Amino acid sequence: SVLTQPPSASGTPGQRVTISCSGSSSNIGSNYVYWYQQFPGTAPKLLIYGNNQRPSGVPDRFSGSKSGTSASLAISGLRSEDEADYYCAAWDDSLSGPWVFGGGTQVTVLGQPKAAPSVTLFPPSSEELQANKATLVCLISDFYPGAVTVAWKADSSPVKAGVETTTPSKQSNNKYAASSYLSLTPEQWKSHRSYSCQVTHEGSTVEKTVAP
Amino acid sequence: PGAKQNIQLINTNGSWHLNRTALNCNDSLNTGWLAGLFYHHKFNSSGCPERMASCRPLTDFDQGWGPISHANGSGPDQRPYCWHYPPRPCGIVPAKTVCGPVYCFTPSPVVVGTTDRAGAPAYNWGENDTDVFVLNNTRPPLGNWFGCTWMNSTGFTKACGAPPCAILYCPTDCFRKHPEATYSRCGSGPWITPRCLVDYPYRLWHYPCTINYTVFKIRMYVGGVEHRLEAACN
Amino acid sequence: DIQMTQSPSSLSASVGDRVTITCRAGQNINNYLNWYQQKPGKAPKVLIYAASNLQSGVPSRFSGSGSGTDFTLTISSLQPEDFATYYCQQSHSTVRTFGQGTKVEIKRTVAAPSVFIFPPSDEQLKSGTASVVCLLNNFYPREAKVQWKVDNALQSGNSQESVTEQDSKDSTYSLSSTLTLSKADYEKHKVYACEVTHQGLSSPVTKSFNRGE
Amino acid sequence: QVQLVQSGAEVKKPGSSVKVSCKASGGTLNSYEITWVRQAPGQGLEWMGGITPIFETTYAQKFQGRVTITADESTSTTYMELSSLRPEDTAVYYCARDGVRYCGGGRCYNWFDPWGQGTLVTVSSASTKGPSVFPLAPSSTSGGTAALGCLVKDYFPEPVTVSWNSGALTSGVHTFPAVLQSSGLYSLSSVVTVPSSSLGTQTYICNVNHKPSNTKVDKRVEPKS
Amino acid sequence: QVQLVQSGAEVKKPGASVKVSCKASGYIFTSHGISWVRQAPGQGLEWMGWISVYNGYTNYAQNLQGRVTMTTDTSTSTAYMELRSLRSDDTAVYFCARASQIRGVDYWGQGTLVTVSSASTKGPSVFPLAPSSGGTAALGCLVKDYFPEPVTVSWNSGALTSGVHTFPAVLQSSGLYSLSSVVTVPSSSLGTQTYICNVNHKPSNTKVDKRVEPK
Ligand SMILES: *[C@@H]1O[C@H](CO)[C@@H](O)[C@H](O[C@@H]2O[C@H](CO)[C@@H](O[C@@H]3O[C@H](CO[C@H]4O[C@H](CO)[C@@H](O)[C@H](O)[C@@H]4O)[C@@H](O)[C@H](O[C@H]4O[C@H](CO)[C@@H](O)[C@H](O)[C@@H]4O)[C@@H]3O)[C@H](O)[C@H]2NC(C)=O)[C@H]1NC(C)=O
Ligand SMILES: *[C@@H]1O[C@H](CO)[C@@H](O[C@@H]2O[C@H](CO)[C@@H](O[C@@H]3O[C@H](CO)[C@@H](O)[C@H](O[C@H]4O[C@H](CO)[C@@H](O)[C@H](O)[C@@H]4O)[C@@H]3O)[C@H](O)[C@H]2NC(C)=O)[C@H](O)[C@H]1NC(C)=O
Ligand SMILES: *[C@@H]1O[C@H](CO)[C@@H](O)[C@H](O)[C@H]1NC(C)=O
Ligand SMILES: *[C@@H]1O[C@H](CO)[C@@H](O)[C@H](O)[C@H]1NC(C)=O
Ligand SMILES: *[C@@H]1O[C@H](CO)[C@@H](O)[C@H](O)[C@H]1NC(C)=O
Ligand SMILES: *[C@@H]1O[C@H](CO)[C@@H](O)[C@H](O)[C@H]1NC(C)=O
Repeated sequence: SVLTQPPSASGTPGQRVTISCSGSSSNIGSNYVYWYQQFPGTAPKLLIYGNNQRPSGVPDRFSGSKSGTSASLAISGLRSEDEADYYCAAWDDSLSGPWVFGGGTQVTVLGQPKAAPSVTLFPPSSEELQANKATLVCLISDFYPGAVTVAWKADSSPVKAGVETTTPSKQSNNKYAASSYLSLTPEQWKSHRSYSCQVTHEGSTVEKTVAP
Repeated sequence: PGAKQNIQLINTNGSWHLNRTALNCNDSLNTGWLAGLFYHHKFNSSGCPERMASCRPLTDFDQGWGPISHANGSGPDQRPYCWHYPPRPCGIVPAKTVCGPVYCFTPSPVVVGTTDRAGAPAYNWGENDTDVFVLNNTRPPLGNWFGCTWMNSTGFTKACGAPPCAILYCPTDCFRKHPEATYSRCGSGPWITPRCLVDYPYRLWHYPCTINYTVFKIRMYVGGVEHRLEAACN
Repeated sequence: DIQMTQSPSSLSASVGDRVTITCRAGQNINNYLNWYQQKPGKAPKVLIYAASNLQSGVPSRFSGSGSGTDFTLTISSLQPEDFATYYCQQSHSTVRTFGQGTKVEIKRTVAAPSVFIFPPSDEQLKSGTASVVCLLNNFYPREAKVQWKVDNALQSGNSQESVTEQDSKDSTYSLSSTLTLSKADYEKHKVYACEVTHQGLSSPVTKSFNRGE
Repeated sequence: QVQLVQSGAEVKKPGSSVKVSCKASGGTLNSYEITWVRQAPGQGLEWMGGITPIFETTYAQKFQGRVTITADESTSTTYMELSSLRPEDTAVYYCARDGVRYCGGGRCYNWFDPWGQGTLVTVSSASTKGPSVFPLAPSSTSGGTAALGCLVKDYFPEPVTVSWNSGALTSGVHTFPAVLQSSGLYSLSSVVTVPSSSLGTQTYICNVNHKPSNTKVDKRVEPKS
Repeated sequence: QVQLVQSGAEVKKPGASVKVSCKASGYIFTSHGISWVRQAPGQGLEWMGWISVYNGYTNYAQNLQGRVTMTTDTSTSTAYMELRSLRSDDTAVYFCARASQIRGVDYWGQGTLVTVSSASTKGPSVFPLAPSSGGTAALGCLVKDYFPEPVTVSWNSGALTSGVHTFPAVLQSSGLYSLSSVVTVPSSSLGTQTYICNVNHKPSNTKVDKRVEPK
């Protein structure tokens, strides 16, 4: 994204959660920020336009500011209903423009204690390799809140091409689990020294690395 | 062929038929304004230098600031002969109240005919209370036009526009007192400069104090698209 | 051009009577008809535009109607200000035309003149000519006749008369007739009379003077 | 609110011509829909011609090739000139605005607003003479009241004004339409009835003013022996 | 009440084209413009482009490589986005939203689901995710490249239940599915204890048992 949002934030009901959004001099620095709330399976709803104005029909607790190159939305009196995806948007006059979105920020009303996840990375099976294919399996489990971000890295350098990631699912039968599979030719597997699964949960990253 | 006094034939083009013009004119104080609809280079401009002495140059404004917002204009009972005038937000205006063609500005001049309020083209000269003009607008490029001007039933020019810029309010291009206060962000009608309004056949009627402004072939861009048009400047 | 004719050509009515006047044109004029009122000694003032619209200020008792070739200006409760002549005007050709007019006067009870005779002045006499004046004062109706008899020889020519417009308060007329002779002719005769016949008079009234005394 | 002021009264010998002016003011245009109407003394209104702010003219056929109308936008003055003058043309000549003033239903309506004050054009081979004034002396006076007056004879042209006791006396005053004597000169009389019990005490003075000749007369009116 | 409602959801083969509708009601249609924003399942929001209802100006997201053309119908108060040459990452919910200079992109339709799959039914391939080298190890099974869902997994025919975590699956580039199942074992038992996962995919009548052994 051209606008960069933290992927998560979380708070206990009645708290005031903020959200960050940062840009360039050709969007936030000079144009209108907007904020949207998307429940899963819902169209996003406009929350804030022209930097601070709530359209008719938005609770006063949703406030949005801006300064320099970054804007912020606030949610005072955090209720269970606020749990959703929040996008910051903006006009943009550079070549990235004319309209730009943010990555999004899932916010969690903390209905449970925060928990770090466990990951195991599998290297591709000799059987699969023998069939001219390759797939590393990264399995993540037992985290709260239910939002992670998986960065695949080959031999210190990222990859992103060829990686796929399930959406986290709160049916660990307690908390949230997720998986991410990275696909390769057998050539580039045996080539590089090491491939590694890098998973960040709430400003924290555990990482496993495998090699042939 | 009968009743020789109608010759409002001076390129008020764009209207499917002439019966699309709203023509409710009164001249109740008998000053000659209504005759200006038909006789175009006869304006008595002897009162004008006083009228536009009242308006104040862009030089009264200050560089700095930076956070341009928007605000709804006042729409004071002042005639909008001055550029700085902050129009009222464009709306649904009854044809019962207007006299002669209605022009909006993309910036390029365009003509609005009378419609059903639902929006269906009406051809009743603007008599029935079902005849109105729908002027609700958003600034181009996405929107339709920046603003509109027309004439009162009783000889008053009326103005209708998109919210001017804040920071201090600028409804045209005043780029000297802020580099993003362009027309495309703040333009709310035919004034594209504190010294320049767009030209159209009824400018001299609606803006008669601009009698001696010079007319230039110009070029403007709203979001990169190119409008060639003509403007009158002092 | 385009003829207009109004009817009646003149009309008398009491305060209150409802009054209607008509215009008619030789071709169809749509509703392009104007009505003006002219009071004595002033230019006309417009009253009705577009067949039936009263100019601002003009009282409610006035009312136009018509379309085509037939128009009717009508006042209901005639009042002490509407005393005047009324012209209609077509405004459908660029050659404007007028109806010949309709004068509107006030009906009043019959009232008989007061006759006065005025012998020439010695001052005028000492020039070539002499002038004898008969005066008929405050009569209604307007139609009166005045006869000059010199030595019981009635005259013809040698006399001019003129009448006033109807009178503001009592609604009467007044006439002045002037028999003008040379001084030579005037010293010759002696008994100058002025005979006045009017509807208010059961029998003609004569006023006279002899050149002595 | 436009305003039309017309030129002065004029006296013309038959065969010449007169040009009348109409200065407009107080309006939005430089030139207006100016129209001209005349009205012979005690006649109706005869429309003559008109001119638009473009200065395109239009004349009634009764007066064609006779009358021409011009404007001068410099002074916002429009001019009506009538040639080959004959006594039949003696009249009050009017300018007025035939302004387009109300539009509706697709049609737009002119009519006459600002009438000018009119100017009188007397056309006659006569020549401007002031009036001789003579008393109309009261005699013997029933009805309780007495008639008296004074006689304004042999003047040209019209008009002449008469008051009594310098305006202090107005009731019962009648001043008759002048008549046009065979001599080409005008003449009229003006009378007032007063209570006879005032003859010889109340003083009566008719003030006659003929501004065409700048002539003023104040004649005392007394009863004779 | 300003409403946008969109045409229903349709399935399209790769390389085909699609055209999604959108009906405006509750404002003057020509007053504002119309924007399109697609969302791939699980991802952020993608601005596709802009049209002016009144004058027809367009701006298109440049990574769509002149594939998308946007059109309005002033009569119908309807906007049309058409996408050509559909590829499997065009699978997305396509939204319809109003746009103006100040309120930006303010009001959104419900969305249209567009899935571009040419995917048959197909039985999975099963691969052993073997345990590698402090006394609790982990092994499992890779069920890879199947469709439709679901695919069931067990271990030792249900004899082995604890420590097992069969993960929700993934829909891949090709529209096929893949999940893995994973058991948590004590290191001590390896070589001793046998581990076979039992996958069955009833749509393709595919049962496969795969013994997981340390290499
Ligand atoms: C265009 O045409 C339309 C119709 O075709 C015209 O309506 C309009 O002209 C008129 O413009 C004048 C000024 O040019 C307006 O005059 C004022 O009207 C006030 C009405 O007041 C009442 O209603 C208002 C709200 O509408 C309310 O707040 C008031 O409390 C009251 O109930 C009137 O109050 C005002 O007078 C004040 O100021 C005067 C000096 O300017 C003082 O003399 C006066 O004592 C008082 O303090 C003023 O008269 C007028 O309303 C408006 N309309 C009409 C029909 O006349 C035309 N165009 C434009 C540009 O106005
Ligand atoms: C073109 O427009 C100009 C400006 O609008 C216009 O000039 C103006 O004309 C009006 C009326 O003729 C002038 O207003 C008058 O000003 C004088 C100043 O001496 C006053 O005497 C006037 O008072 C009136 O009422 C008084 C009381 O009843 C009367 O005694 C008096 O006689 C007047 O009737 C009145 O206020 C105005 O001053 C000018 N403006 C200027 C600066 O000249 C011009 O007429 C227009 N031209 C055309 C062709 O329409
Ligand atoms: C013009 O205005 C006057 C009062 O200002 C009004 O009486 C008249 O009806 C109006 N015009 C018409 C004929 O609608
Ligand atoms: C509008 O005017 C045109 C041209 O005179 C005419 O043909 C048409 O029928 C008119 N329609 C109405 C409803 O006035
Ligand atoms: C416009 O120019 C003309 C011609 O010189 C001049 O008479 C008039 O007063 C001018 N009006 C204005 C407002 O400049
Ligand atoms: C048009 O504008 C008027 C006032 O601005 C408003 O009441 C009306 O609802 C508007 N129409 C829309 C839907 O934008």
